Amino acid sequence: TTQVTLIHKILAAADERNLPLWIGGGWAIDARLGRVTRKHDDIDLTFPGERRGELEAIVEMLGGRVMEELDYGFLAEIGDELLDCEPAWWADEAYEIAEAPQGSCPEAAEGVIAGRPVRCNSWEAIIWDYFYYADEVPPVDWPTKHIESYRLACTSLGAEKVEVLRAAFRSRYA
Ligand SMILES: NC[C@H]1O[C@H](O[C@H]2[C@H](O)[C@@H](O[C@H]3O[C@H](CO)[C@@H](O)[C@H](N)[C@H]3OP(=O)(O)OC[C@H]3O[C@@H](n4cnc5c(N)ncnc54)[C@H](O)[C@@H]3O)[C@H](N)C[C@@H]2N)[C@H](N)C[C@@H]1O
Ligand SMILES: [Mn+2]
Ligand SMILES: [Mn+2]
Repeated sequence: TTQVTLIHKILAAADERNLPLWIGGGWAIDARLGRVTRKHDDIDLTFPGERRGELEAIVEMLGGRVMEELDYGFLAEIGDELLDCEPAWWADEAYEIAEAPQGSCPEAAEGVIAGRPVRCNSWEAIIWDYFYYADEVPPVDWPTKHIESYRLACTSLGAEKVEVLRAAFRSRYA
């Protein structure tokens, strides 16, 4: 419950600032499912890129700190819990993660974590990051927890749609 408690505190502080934040990765899967499916190593977040200072402020207020600057964002820590944070940028009608499919950061809260509505990245954005993962790390070297979470996300979106998205990913990076 430590992680869930932390997620709730982070989102509460963000709500208070009218700061949208999207849960990502494994917690986004569990949020859209509305069920906790397994243990999650970190908490993945997407934030408005131009309001990064506000997220850092939340981290600090909760007793944490920025730990690392990453190629795609930053890592912060609160207690022993890691926050893996990626910016999204305003694109006329929504925030969008760089290089990701349109609709990556939906405005509506489309998931639930322990009764609490949460904004979360789209299924397409979630699966897109598995495609990257497959290029950066061969799948038969993936830890099994990611093999399984990928299959779950695919079953939720649907194999027909995943096939088309994967083809688009290949074409993009052809
Ligand atoms: N939007 C553009 C970026 O998209 C991707 O970047 C991911 C990043 O990999 C991802 O972080 C994962 O990868 C990092 C290494 O680069 C690790 O340090 C993070 N703990 C990891 O987060 P985490 O382990 O929580 O996994 C979150 C998701 O991401 C993928 N993933 C899972 N494990 C890996 C891995 N070792 N390398 C690459 N991708 C990985 C899976 O699809 C997973 O659902 C961020 N949480 C979101 C970000 N969108 C591309 N790899 C790089 C690209 O520039
Ligand atoms: Mn991981
Ligand atoms: Mn994660």
